[PDB]
Amino acid sequence: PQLPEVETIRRTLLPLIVGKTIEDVRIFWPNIIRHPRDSEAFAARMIGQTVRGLERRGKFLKFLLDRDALISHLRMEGRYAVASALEPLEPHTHVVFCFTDGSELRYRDVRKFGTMHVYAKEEADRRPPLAELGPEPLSPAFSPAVLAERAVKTKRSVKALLLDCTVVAGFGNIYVDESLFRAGILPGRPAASLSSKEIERLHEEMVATIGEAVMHLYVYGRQGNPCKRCGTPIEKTVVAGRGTHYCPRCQR
DNA sequence: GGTAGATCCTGAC
DNA sequence: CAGGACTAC
Ligand SMILES: [Zn+2]
Repeated sequence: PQLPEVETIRRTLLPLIVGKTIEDVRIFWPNIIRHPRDSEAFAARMIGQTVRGLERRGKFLKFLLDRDALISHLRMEGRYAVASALEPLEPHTHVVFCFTDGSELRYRDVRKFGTMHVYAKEEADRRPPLAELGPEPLSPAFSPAVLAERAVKTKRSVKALLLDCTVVAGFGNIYVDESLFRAGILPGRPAASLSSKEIERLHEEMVATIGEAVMHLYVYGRQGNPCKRCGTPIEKTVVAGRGTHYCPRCQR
């Protein structure tokens, strides 16, 4: 799920778990647990704590408990569900939080790429994976000025820049490609080659694209098909190790 | 210190 | 072989 989807998850999941107390934590793929490194310590510390809140930073979910915070990233295909402990688990369920009311918060992930970190709440923001996270794309903290500053000081492509979580929080591949198309900028352009006008336009489109989503595609996954603006076949290449889609006429 | 590379997994082609 | 986010040149 991307940022907009994660925000939806945060909004919808909260009322389903708030006020519930953890009685057990069951882990079927320990590698998901990143801190404490020992999955048994992870499980033990959470028992007895009540869920008090749920926040989002970038694509990370932050579960607020009594003492600790649980920081969770779903990556490509991670999913949470709340269901009865009496029913069989769905396939690919790797972590389950059991509540005293007989309900469960279940984490599924066919790819097993998701991660979980638990720290005392006051530490969470100064530890991985939240430390160094850039500003929210929809916040004043993410401005053309901030974007321009990062762009001038790097030799990387503009796409590589936008994918950098330290530059802006949780801007996914799909939104990078879409934003770059809407701003009329080639993904392979050196970040430092962008004019002040192009930086301004890009920031504008980044906010509009992600902002619309939290509330059709031009290029992403449309390779070989006609551009919706000019009819030129959309092309796909690799930039910054990622599938990269663009229109060679609309983008320069 | 900045930046590329290795890292994980597995359904899919 | 793509996908998001610690090690070593
Ligand atoms: Zn076009």
